[PDB]
Amino acid sequence: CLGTIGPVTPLDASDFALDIRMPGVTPKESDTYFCMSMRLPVDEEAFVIDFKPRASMDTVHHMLLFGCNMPSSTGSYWFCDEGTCTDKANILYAWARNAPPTRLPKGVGFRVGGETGSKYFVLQVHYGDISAFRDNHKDCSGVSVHLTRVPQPLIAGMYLMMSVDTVIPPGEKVVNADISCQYKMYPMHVFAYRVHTHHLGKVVSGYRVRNGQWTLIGRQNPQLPQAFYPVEHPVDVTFGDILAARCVFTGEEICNLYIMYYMEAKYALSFMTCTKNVAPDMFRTIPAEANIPIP
Ligand SMILES: [Cu+2]
Ligand SMILES: [Cu+2]
Ligand SMILES: [Cu+2]
Ligand SMILES: [Cu+2]
Repeated sequence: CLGTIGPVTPLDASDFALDIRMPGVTPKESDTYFCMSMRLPVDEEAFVIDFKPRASMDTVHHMLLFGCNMPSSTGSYWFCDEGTCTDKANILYAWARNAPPTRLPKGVGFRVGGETGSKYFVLQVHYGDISAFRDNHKDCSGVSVHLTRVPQPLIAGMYLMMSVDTVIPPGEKVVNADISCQYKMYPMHVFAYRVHTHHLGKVVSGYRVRNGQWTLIGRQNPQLPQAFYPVEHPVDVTFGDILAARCVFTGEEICNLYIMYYMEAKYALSFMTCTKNVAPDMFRTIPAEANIPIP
């Protein structure tokens, strides 16, 4: 794993690869999350245009890569339940064993560095079940990243919808957490999504609503591989639209929908969020499919 090629590998006059890999780490308990950081080598703005997972296709179940400015630690590596970043950890990439890859569409890149872009990458690697006879070989799992200083026409970002707090009342088998915001920027084109709960989430769905008509962004059971699922055909969201989501919870709290989009570079923002339910009555009209469980 260790056996080396430099952290930075120039590719042509304006592109370089960044190899982001665990520094020969040895998981000891099943189910461990290890984190590392890597500063961008350039101070000027640059664009992330591709990723390649380099996962121990023995023990690694999951990887996440975040962009942020303040990694939770300055150590060679650390344990993620002490944090990923102290500031907002902007998710850029997810990999899970046996999930579909989700690729950056051509002409799309995440904008990093420069004035307002992320200064660091933070890698999180989830090691699952190990054995107690493991020879303490080292693991250097991670991700290789393709960066260019060539301006991309389309800039990728994340629209994070979060529920802020419903409670699961006593005597409840089903609870809906609803989230909705108006959209008032230049168009975004949603091309992947990821859902996240901890309370036994049943199904999480996100929609664009335009003139009262709902268009599915994506729906998934939150209990399975939390990578990014591709949107069958990218959904454009424009000024006047409402983003809406419903998390369906069972008795026997947090619901996040991460919506990965691109925007025209001239008009792009790298992140947006909704933590409100501005149009709660609209949910009376929500498609029935939003309440159908995904076992
Ligand atoms: Cu995992
Ligand atoms: Cu969580
Ligand atoms: Cu709960
Ligand atoms: Cu089709």
